[PDB]
Amino acid sequence: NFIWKGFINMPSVAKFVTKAYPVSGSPEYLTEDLPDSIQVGGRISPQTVWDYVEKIKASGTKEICVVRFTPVTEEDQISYTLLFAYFSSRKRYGVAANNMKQVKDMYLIPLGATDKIPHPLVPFDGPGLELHRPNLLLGLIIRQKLKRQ
Repeated sequence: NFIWKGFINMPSVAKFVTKAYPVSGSPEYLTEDLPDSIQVGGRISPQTVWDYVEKIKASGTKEICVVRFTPVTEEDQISYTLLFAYFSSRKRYGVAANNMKQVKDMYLIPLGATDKIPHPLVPFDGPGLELHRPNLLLGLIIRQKLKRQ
């Protein structure tokens, strides 16, 4: 069902358990590669991210993988909403800090219930997102293109 269950930690703002579900791209090997806790260690301008995503689609060198995070408990929902409010108000995305197995970069993106899906994730190669949804924290995972053992 879900790809990965663990923490999303931003020091001195919020941290909570969450489960990740596929949205677009290949979710293969994410279960083993992702750590038990994802440290989010700064903000970034969204257009700096979408330009990097544009050049990453021209070069067939890395694959985009979008996932959807949901809180597991209602006390995790209190912090989930806090982290969504931090990035949505400042109009920014989050960046992961861990040195992970294959993730070249990972970006946490706030997506409001009624906001239009950003243009660079345009058609979803996966389950996608329903029309009626709550405020969501989206995971933009960037991984090197290869086939493994």
